[PDB]
Amino acid sequence: AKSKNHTTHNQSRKWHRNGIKKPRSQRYESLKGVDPKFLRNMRFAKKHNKKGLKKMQANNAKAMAARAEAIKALV
Amino acid sequence: VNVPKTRRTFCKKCGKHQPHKVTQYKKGKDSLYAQGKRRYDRKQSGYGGQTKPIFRKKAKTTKKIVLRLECVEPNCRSKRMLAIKRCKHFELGGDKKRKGQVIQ
Amino acid sequence: TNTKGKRRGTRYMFSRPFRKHGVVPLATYMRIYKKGDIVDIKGMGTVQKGMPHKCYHGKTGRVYNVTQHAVGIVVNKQVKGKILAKRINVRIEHIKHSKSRDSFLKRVKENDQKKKEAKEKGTWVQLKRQPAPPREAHFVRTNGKEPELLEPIPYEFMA
RNA sequence: ACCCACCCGACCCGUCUUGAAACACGGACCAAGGAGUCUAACACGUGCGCGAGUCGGGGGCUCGCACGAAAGCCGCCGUGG
RNA sequence: GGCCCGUCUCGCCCGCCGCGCCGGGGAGGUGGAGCACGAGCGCACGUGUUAGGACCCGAAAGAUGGUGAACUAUGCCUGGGC
RNA sequence: CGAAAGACUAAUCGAACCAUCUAGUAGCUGGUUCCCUCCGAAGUUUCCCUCAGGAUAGCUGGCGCUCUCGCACACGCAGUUUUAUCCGGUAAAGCGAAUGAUUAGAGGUCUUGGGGCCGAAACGAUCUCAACCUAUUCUCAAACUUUAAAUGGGUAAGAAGCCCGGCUCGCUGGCGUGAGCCGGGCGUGGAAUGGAGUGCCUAGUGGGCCACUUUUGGUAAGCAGAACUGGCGCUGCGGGAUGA
RNA sequence: AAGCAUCGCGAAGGCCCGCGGCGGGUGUUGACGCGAUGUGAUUUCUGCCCAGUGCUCUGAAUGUCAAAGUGAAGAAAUUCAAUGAAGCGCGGGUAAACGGCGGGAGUAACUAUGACUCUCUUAAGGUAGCCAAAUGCCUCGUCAUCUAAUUAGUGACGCGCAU
RNA sequence: GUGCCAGGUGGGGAGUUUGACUGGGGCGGUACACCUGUCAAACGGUAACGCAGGUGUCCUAAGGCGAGCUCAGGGAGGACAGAAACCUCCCGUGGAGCAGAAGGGCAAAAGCUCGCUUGAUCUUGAUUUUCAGUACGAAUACAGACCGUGAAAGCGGGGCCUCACGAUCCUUCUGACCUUUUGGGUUUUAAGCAGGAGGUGUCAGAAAAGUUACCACAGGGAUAACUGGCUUGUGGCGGCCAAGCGUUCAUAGCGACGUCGCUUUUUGAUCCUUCGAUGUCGGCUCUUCCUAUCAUUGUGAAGCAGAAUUCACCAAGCGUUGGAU
RNA sequence: GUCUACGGCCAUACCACCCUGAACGCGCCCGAUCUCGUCUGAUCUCGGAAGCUAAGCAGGGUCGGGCCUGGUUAGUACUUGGAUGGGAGACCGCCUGGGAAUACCGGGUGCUGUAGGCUU
RNA sequence: GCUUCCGUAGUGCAGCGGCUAGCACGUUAGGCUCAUAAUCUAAAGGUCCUUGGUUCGAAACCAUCCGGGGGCACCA
RNA sequence: GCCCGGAUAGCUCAGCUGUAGAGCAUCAGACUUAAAAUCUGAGGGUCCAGGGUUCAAGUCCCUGUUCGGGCGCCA
RNA sequence: CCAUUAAUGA
Ligand SMILES: [Mg+2]
Ligand SMILES: [Mg+2]
Ligand SMILES: [Mg+2]
Ligand SMILES: [Mg+2]
Ligand SMILES: [Mg+2]
Ligand SMILES: [Mg+2]
Ligand SMILES: [Mg+2]
Ligand SMILES: [Mg+2]
Ligand SMILES: [Mg+2]
Ligand SMILES: [Mg+2]
Ligand SMILES: [Mg+2]
Ligand SMILES: [Mg+2]
Ligand SMILES: [Mg+2]
Ligand SMILES: [Mg+2]
Ligand SMILES: [Mg+2]
Ligand SMILES: [Mg+2]
Ligand SMILES: [Mg+2]
Ligand SMILES: [Mg+2]
Ligand SMILES: [Mg+2]
Ligand SMILES: [Mg+2]
Ligand SMILES: [Mg+2]
Ligand SMILES: [Mg+2]
Ligand SMILES: [Mg+2]
Ligand SMILES: [Mg+2]
Ligand SMILES: [Mg+2]
Ligand SMILES: [Mg+2]
Ligand SMILES: [Mg+2]
Ligand SMILES: [Mg+2]
Ligand SMILES: [Mg+2]
Ligand SMILES: [Mg+2]
Ligand SMILES: [Mg+2]
Ligand SMILES: [Mg+2]
Ligand SMILES: [Mg+2]
Ligand SMILES: [Mg+2]
Ligand SMILES: [Mg+2]
Ligand SMILES: [Mg+2]
Ligand SMILES: [Mg+2]
Ligand SMILES: [Mg+2]
Ligand SMILES: [Mg+2]
Ligand SMILES: [Mg+2]
Ligand SMILES: [Mg+2]
Ligand SMILES: [Mg+2]
Ligand SMILES: [Mg+2]
Ligand SMILES: [Mg+2]
Ligand SMILES: [Mg+2]
Ligand SMILES: [Mg+2]
Ligand SMILES: [Mg+2]
Ligand SMILES: [Mg+2]
Ligand SMILES: [Mg+2]
Ligand SMILES: [Mg+2]
Ligand SMILES: [Mg+2]
Ligand SMILES: [Zn+2]
Repeated sequence: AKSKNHTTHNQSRKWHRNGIKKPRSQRYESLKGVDPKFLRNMRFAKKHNKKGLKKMQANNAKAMAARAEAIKALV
Repeated sequence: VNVPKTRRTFCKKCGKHQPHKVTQYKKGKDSLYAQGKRRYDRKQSGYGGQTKPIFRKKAKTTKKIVLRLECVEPNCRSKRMLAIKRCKHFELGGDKKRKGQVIQ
Repeated sequence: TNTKGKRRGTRYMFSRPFRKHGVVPLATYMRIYKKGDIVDIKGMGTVQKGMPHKCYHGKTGRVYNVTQHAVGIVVNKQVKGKILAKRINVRIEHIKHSKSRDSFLKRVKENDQKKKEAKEKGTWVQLKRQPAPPREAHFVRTNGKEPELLEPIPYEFMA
């Protein structure tokens, strides 16, 4: 009582019926697999980004003043 | 195979590489008062023949040998099992094979 | 059935080409790689640790992790019904740079330059690509002479 | 719509099967019966009430029960899920 | 990113009715069916998976309790025949 | 119980008959009851004392959700092609290139030896073959290859992209790097066609067969087993007289 | 089936029934008896082998050997040690118990064979007889005879797959 | 002797088992868990009881560093010493060696010889490989420590890479001033957490001998024994060439070394129909058909003088016997 | 033009033979007390400078071998898709598109980075 | 068919890769004995079946072919 | 897995710390007129291998290899 | 206590 062992006959048709997809590419991909010391220290950098907010806001205000002087000299 | 009786390797309690005394691990007595042993004793007591299977399909030819690593430095006395691959010949201090010698 | 080994049928894939055996050259060791670089994979038979699997030989992915002397890469594997973006750690010597992005970057730079140019001028210049057009009808000249008459050759048995 | 005549088509239904009209199986004909139901545990979807609540199980109070062994109610309105 | 619990590593600080093999806290890995200003409960309907006789009809079997030596098998008792 | 045949034990005997457990179990056969509409398969992966069966993916149906709009004004997706960029080691071809086989001449005491002839012998003249060399020549190789296609396989063809200015780092650090946060400025990103993404349940199936091309075993087969694709199965219709 | 030959038993026994009991059959019986076997009248003969599987005999000369009991430790559960019955091992017998009865080498005035001697696995190696049988694949063996013709029949031979 | 425990014996008796794949099943093998080259059709994947094979080991170094050299082979030389003993020079892309089967890889190595060593140590995750994207085994970069080596760069958490191996439950050992031992406290003990081991070779893992011709049941033409169907290796039959046989003379009659075809009158090969049955061999009787013609009718050729006999054509009309076994 | 030290590409660079090297170099060379390791200062290490382009090395040449790149081979072999094309088959022809490799015949025989010299 | 065994003087055979292919039964001497039987030792004794291959060297190791011989082939 | 024993000359057997003995066989010698038989001599010991108390061990004990027997069975 | 045998013709 022998039988048929293995084939791939109707399989490509079955696979292309439901539309073989590219994987779900998303913006801001995950960090699973990145090396742990560099994940550790980017976590420290994201922890200490809140330090220096007054310097960042003041320098952004001076950059707005610089763009205002530039558009005043241009217009 | 051949292993020595001393091995400078890691110790869990100290946290450093110390020399350990190497010997061979053997099985102990079942002590007759374990939970599964007393469960099997009560399940075997009475009629019913035998209630649990006897394995009789042995296919291996050797065992994974286990070294019992015991620390040499006092006040620690740490022991640790270390398994090596399957071998049917095994010895300690066994004839360091003397490279550069006539084989006759 | 066959066997399920890791290097089953890699006699020509994970081998070195002719008269290119020996010491791996050192610039190949000291390529640099950043995150997001488009990278193709070609296996090398000399360096054997960190070797990718034979189903990635010739595949191209993007880099997600850069370790000390290896590179992690997100490649695309079609597992029979779907394409999976899966992450493999491949050592440096099995890795080149893919120049499929370089022509795109030079075209982006050329389009940015040709967009900054002729913006204050007011002219609209076509920036897209365009395939091979019809061959722009012309005159085929000859200097008095006639075309050479071709003749079907008579048959004669070679062997 | 009853019968007959002509032209073309037209092998006997169900099933096992890759393949049945089969020299594969069941089958004279007709009337009646005849085969996916019920309980419990779940899972998902849907309809309704209330909403960080929800449900009254079980029990008790009202009607002597035609309709009823229905319905209504509970410092038990939450013991408990 | 942040927080809770289990486990691991590096170190310090605080408190007492009993100053201890006391109790609590920090930073960073990792496991969880977690939190991150709820969504469940109750009833009814449909489908699917089960346990039950389980869509219907079907065995060769096994066990329990009884009935038969009017046929036949053999032993005994009493008669008959060649 | 048997002068022994597993014979007889009420037409029942290799364990009688009646009743009950019992509607015992069965992956095994047979059957399964109204109409219309819409959609619509698989005999394949893996595991199982699994090969007549299940589970799991795949194929399928239903229930939906999230968005876009031929109402003067489209992001994305492909059994498609092109533009660049890599991968091969198959067909072919080669072995005057390597490995293995293998044909025959020619020139050279490489170098010995055996049947040999002139010689007590001699690399002293003649040639022979086993293993020698040098350029040649003939035929090959699924488990050979310097080369090496056609058909294929991945990538990129933009807003999730460039160009600037500044903070953070406990990583690395001669200064520096690298990564992460902010703020600002620039839109038709090759051809043609598509309206897309996503979550639950979920039946049936898990015996296949045939044909162009490639190909294994076999003398061959309406034989057995494979690769791509299309059909029959599930499908009528015109033709091949009949007919998968 | 008669004949033949074994085995057990002297009654608190042998064989057996029975859920049970000072239970029951043989037994209203007593080795010329009862129970269990093999072979199958008369005549003649019944060869060799106890290695194996059985059965059976004794043995503090004894390897293994459970429960109960004995001694030692501890707070005890528990552990250890000695002792350690029957039976298995060891040693005799037993084949009218089951059964088995092959190879190798040397060796005789033609060749051939071996009257004779040694060894093996495992203990001897098929004795007296018999046969192409109801028992022999080759095979329809070879010879004689019965026939015109005989894969049949009978009588001889033995090399007998496998008496 | 009885009552209750303990040990031996026990098919007298009871229950149950006696794997799977398979060109039917048993026997023969493992294609049952793995690895290489090919099949395989230039990504991957891909089958058969397709081919050649190999494995359940081995290694205190054959693991990890650092240093110095080059291997196999050939030529030339040198007392014994020749073709192979030992010394030297030159050529020497690997034609050697790396434990094994094969493939790939490697020349101041990954080989040989030395010096030191135990990264073959402990603890979290992530990923690849068969894959369902689940395990196990193997591997890949990293992270924290502790180390070895080297002058350092660095390398190493087993073997130059591809195989050398194993769930639940139970047992054993190791570790924490770890938790519980259910009224509280101590101790023995026991149960927990984690790691390693004792193994399931039918290798994702039952504990398992046969016979049935006294057999039974549910099924299968998923699958054989008959016939029918495809093919014709084999059996039988007919040509092509022509070295020779024939006193000379290939072809009157034959015909080697080769090669092309027919038949289902033999056996093979397959499993397409039939297992809710198609009565399974011979002999007797009886009818019809084919020609690949033994004889008869008509002919041609002979190594046809006559007789007798061979080759060939038209041709199945009519015949093809009686018996011993 | 050129060399040294470290190189990238890794024969257009290698291999065999011949010729030429002024200067700075690079080496050959002279010894073994110190550091160092061998049977041997041959190698390695150390301390130097009397000679030298003899050698390495650099450049050039060979109707050189090899290597790199082209033509021929050849639109040949092969090959995607198609036909109710041929042929008993084996295979072959056409449409449609791509398209090799030998032998054979030409050209070439290393470019370049960093730092420092020489030809002042 | 499959697994095999052996091809060595006229004959039964033997042969550790390096021998002058041991040796016996025959044929032919010869010694000895009074002459004979047995001898204790010698000569004329080999198509290593055949072909091809490795090794320095082959009967010995491998591959094919050619002759004699042993055993397996089960149910319907 | 535990316990009880053995491993010797080419072959078969004894032998307890102070040159391992016998028998079968090989080659020789001896007796007898000669042969068979008998007697004697020589060769041959990895005491399965190693380690340990000891001055010396095969002998007393363990570690690896076989030949056995008796017990007991949980993955 | 053990002790077997001496080839044919002259
Ligand atoms: Mg199947
Ligand atoms: Mg009991
Ligand atoms: Mg069926
Ligand atoms: Mg169907
Ligand atoms: Mg069918
Ligand atoms: Mg039908
Ligand atoms: Mg029919
Ligand atoms: Mg049926
Ligand atoms: Mg009927
Ligand atoms: Mg009705
Ligand atoms: Mg469900
Ligand atoms: Mg709901
Ligand atoms: Mg509850
Ligand atoms: Mg029913
Ligand atoms: Mg049901
Ligand atoms: Mg029933
Ligand atoms: Mg039963
Ligand atoms: Mg019978
Ligand atoms: Mg429809
Ligand atoms: Mg089944
Ligand atoms: Mg290939
Ligand atoms: Mg080819
Ligand atoms: Mg089915
Ligand atoms: Mg079939
Ligand atoms: Mg008897
Ligand atoms: Mg007898
Ligand atoms: Mg006996
Ligand atoms: Mg006899
Ligand atoms: Mg007769
Ligand atoms: Mg007779
Ligand atoms: Mg039984
Ligand atoms: Mg049964
Ligand atoms: Mg089967
Ligand atoms: Mg392919
Ligand atoms: Mg080195
Ligand atoms: Mg580390
Ligand atoms: Mg190594
Ligand atoms: Mg019978
Ligand atoms: Mg039978
Ligand atoms: Mg069939
Ligand atoms: Mg037939
Ligand atoms: Mg034929
Ligand atoms: Mg002639
Ligand atoms: Mg009938
Ligand atoms: Mg009929
Ligand atoms: Mg005719
Ligand atoms: Mg007759
Ligand atoms: Mg010197
Ligand atoms: Mg010079
Ligand atoms: Mg010069
Ligand atoms: Mg040239
Ligand atoms: Zn320690």
